[PDB]
Parts: sequence; C-alpha cells; structure tokens
Amino acid sequence: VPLPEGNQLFGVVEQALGAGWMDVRCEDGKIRRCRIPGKLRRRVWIRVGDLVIVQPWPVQSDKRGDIVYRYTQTQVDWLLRKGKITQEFLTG
RNA sequence: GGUCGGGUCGAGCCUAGGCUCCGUGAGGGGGGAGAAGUCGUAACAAGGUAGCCGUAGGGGAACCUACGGCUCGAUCACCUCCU
Ligand SMILES: [Mg+2]
Ligand SMILES: [Mg+2]
Ligand SMILES: [Mg+2]
Repeated sequence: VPLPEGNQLFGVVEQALGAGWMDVRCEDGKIRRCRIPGKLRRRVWIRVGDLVIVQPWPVQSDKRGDIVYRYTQTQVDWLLRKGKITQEFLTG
C-alpha cells in the first residue's frame, strides 16, 4: 500500500551478507549494500528475493542505502494488478 | 677623514658528503569491535583418540603425527609404601 517517495525506489534482495547487511538490486541498475534499521529488524523476517523499499543515504547515494518497507505476496499481486511492478523486475 | 699594502678575527652565502624530522603515497600485513554470509566441531564429562609444555614436519580452518617431560587425568584388577 505504501509507495516510494523522493529518492525511494523499488529493489530486489540479491544476497545476505550477515551482520544485518543485505545486497539489493535497484530498478535503475545499481547494486547497493543496504543496512537493516533496528526498528523493523526485530519484527519482520526477510529472505533472499523479496521486494523492498530502498532509501539511499544522504551521503554517497550510489552504493549505500537502507530498507524501509517490505511487501507481502498479496501486496505483490495487488501491485502487479495495478501495473507498478513487472515480471522482468521480479526476475531481474 | 680618503686611497694602497700587510697581518688577524669574523656573521652571512655557495658546492659536495653524511645523519635526522615533517607531508603525501601504489602495494603488502596482522590487531580490535560489530553481527551472522559460510565450512567444520578443537576444548570443558573418560568431551567420546586424556589434556598440556619444548622441538620438528604436514594440513581448507580449528588441528594431526614423532621423541623427551608434567598431573593442572576418569574407571576396573593386581601390587607396593604408610597412618
Ligand atoms: Mg571433540
Ligand atoms: Mg579429545
Ligand atoms: Mg601426518
């Protein structure tokens, strides 16, 4: 239901680097080493290959970012019906 | 007081050599935190091959093997020496 705002955009989880760090491919072609904020790190489990909202850092907004929201399967289908996400983006 | 000659002292300046300090720096090396991406299970009980010290060789990694040593080693049988 929430949508990206400003620098926020859609991303796909690619690899888990441990220590609360993730690898996420964005919808423009940049692989970013993102950090999981503690507020949502203690509530929601996240696996490899999920759609999330990536907010770039105010400094060096090219390789580092944060993950601020994750969607569910029903939300993924709803976005697919709306026309905001495509099969190519899911499959990379 | 000017000019020339002689003797002596002399800050500074140039060249060469030798030590030493500060700023960068391609590349290499371990150390400390973090939390988990990964492969195993070396230690604590006889931890499932008792553990550890010295020296030497080998192995993805904890580690393994040989010679001499210590008890900071468990259980059973026998023997020895004491109170
Ligand atoms: Mg063991
Ligand atoms: Mg052992
Ligand atoms: Mg060997």
